[PDB]
Amino acid sequence: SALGKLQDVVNQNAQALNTLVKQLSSNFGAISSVLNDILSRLDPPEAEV
Amino acid sequence: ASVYAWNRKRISNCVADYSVLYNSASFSTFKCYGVSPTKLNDLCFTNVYA
Amino acid sequence: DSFVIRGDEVRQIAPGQTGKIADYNYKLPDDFTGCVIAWNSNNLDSKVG
Repeated sequence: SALGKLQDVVNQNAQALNTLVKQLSSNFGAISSVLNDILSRLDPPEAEV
Repeated sequence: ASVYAWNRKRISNCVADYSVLYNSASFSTFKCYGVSPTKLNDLCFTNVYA
Repeated sequence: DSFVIRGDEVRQIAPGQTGKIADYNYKLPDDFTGCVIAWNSNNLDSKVG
């Protein structure tokens, strides 16, 4: 744990990137989190929503 | 069947042409909810029930 | 835009509708602005024969 100050910065940046990548898996109230599924399932008036 | 004893039929292992359902004018209401009616020929399904 | 249709087909003169005269007779855009006007004309546009 001698080099914990640099490893803390590395871990924080990697964890922020991992959280940002993980947020793509959330649908945020939509029917799916995948854009291709919405674009292949729905007409543009409701796929827009 | 009556609505209290509504009949559930499994649909599996078939290729389905929904365009004869869209292009027929015999249906007074043809309303789809989680999917567009015209995209039904472009998708694959399981657990289809009538 | 004036035309004559059935009584159940007046729901298809709207943006974002799926239907028969919407696809092959008269289509409204999704960004349509304006007013649709409909009234019954069984006394004028109908004959007993």
